[PDB]
Amino acid sequence: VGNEIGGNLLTKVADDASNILGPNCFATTAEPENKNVVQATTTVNTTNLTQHPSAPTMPFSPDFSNVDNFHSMAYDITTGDKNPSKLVRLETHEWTPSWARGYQITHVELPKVFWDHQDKPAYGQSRYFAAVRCGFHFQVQVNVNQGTAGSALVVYEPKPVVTYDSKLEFGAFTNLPHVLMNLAETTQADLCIPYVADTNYVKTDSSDLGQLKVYVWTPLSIPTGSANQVDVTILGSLLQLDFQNPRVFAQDVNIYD
Amino acid sequence: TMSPNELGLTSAQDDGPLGQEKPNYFLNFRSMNVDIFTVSHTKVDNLFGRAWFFMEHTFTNEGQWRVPLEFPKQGHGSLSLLFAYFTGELNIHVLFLSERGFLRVAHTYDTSNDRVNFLSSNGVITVPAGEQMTLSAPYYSNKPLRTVRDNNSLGYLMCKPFLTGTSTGKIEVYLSLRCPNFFFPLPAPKVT
Amino acid sequence: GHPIGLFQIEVLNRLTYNSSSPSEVYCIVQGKMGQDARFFCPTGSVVTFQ
Amino acid sequence: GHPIGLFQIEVLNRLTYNSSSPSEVYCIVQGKMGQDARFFCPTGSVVTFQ
Repeated sequence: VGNEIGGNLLTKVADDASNILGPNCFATTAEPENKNVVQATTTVNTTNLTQHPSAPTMPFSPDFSNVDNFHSMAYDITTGDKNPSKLVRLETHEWTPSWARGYQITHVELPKVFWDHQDKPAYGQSRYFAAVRCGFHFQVQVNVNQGTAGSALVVYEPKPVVTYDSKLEFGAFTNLPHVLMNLAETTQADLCIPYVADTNYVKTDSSDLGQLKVYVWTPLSIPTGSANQVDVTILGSLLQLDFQNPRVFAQDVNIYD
Repeated sequence: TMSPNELGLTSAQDDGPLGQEKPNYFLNFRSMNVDIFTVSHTKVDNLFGRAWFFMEHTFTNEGQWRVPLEFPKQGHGSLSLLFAYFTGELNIHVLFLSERGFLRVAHTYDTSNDRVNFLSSNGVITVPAGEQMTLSAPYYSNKPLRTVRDNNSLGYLMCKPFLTGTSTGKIEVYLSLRCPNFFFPLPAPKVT
Repeated sequence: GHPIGLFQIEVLNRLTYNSSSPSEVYCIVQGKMGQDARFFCPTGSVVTFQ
Repeated sequence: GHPIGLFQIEVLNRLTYNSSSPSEVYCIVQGKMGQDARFFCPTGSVVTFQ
């Protein structure tokens, strides 16, 4: 017993000798506000360990919902979050009428193209992560007046194909997710491509996810008066995105062996 | 029973969150609440519900008068300086000291000077010469909250008088507010 | 008006220390109203704030 | 194979001390596998123990 026991004895002894007026003394013992404890706080991939914590403070009758009930910004609350998955212009090129069948019109490095310039919605985050796992939704657009005709082959080529491209027989590329799109009939092609690789994750700022290309199925048959400047545009959206490995700002990191 | 914490022994670094109505005692002492009046004079609605002088303007002609309206660092209204943000109805008391005429009065929070050129759209209540009116301007503020300190914390007041002859005079102004919403109290002000 | 009273803080036991501790420390005195505090009549001003 | 990553221990707040305490201390870094650790294929040896 002791030194904890004192509030009671003093409080009691004071109590025992008390008369009509009452006790002439009160004693209370307890633990100090500053006790021997340890506090731990964890934020995204971080852990703060403090062995000398203090009572946390905050304003009067505070509201941490942080949501503007007036919606001075009429946007979905998760706008900023989904922003990087937004549809963007990945490429544009002008098909030249002279081009032969099987000629490559244009191509886009996948998936590093979504971070093609610092003006890409996904460029921001892509910088702070070395690993990526995502799905794509392409929309190759090619517009041509009715008078003209022709056809282009929009096809997705995984790294395997891109690597050994010359070893593959054109005309068989229809085995890959493609869209033989006959001009004067269709002005846009849609391609939904899931994560395809021989590795669970692909290094950010790499072409390992393969690349989307556009070939000349049948050259452009442009009549005399008809226009001769056909542009091919490639748009891309991320069906699903996933940045995992943390890393310094835009520093080449090897996720592979 | 009573803990040593409530007997004076505490730690200043363990006061957060802000606003701890902790009771303090001793053997012969207890918090005793005694009220001398049927109501409180400390409540924001009551205290501020009472006007206080603002400023005066002397007019020798109809030219319009626009003045930024701000919280006082002078009267009992100074108690507002203990806060950072305000929002709510604003009571403006105007006295028209003139022999023969009328006084157009209007209030807007809009900073643009031009919007006040055509005074009628804004309001323009009419106080005949020798009369005083008390108009309650609503919170038509383009900003959800009014920093309480700003030289224009309160919206601008417009006074244009439709005089008739060579008559001239002066317009004294007093301000008060109806039900005030103050937030995030800041540190006490200094003295001049 | 009239003062609240005389405030005095006398030394009871000399502040002790050692080779690696200060021989004198700093003190701060704060003041606030009790839970039974009240104010009543609003009057004119005796000073001007800024 | 490939490194596990970059390990860095930077100073956040200078190690404080007093008349009877050290101005610098010793540190030890240990390493172990997590509760989800696993190993898979046994391969040849790259070194010889003793």
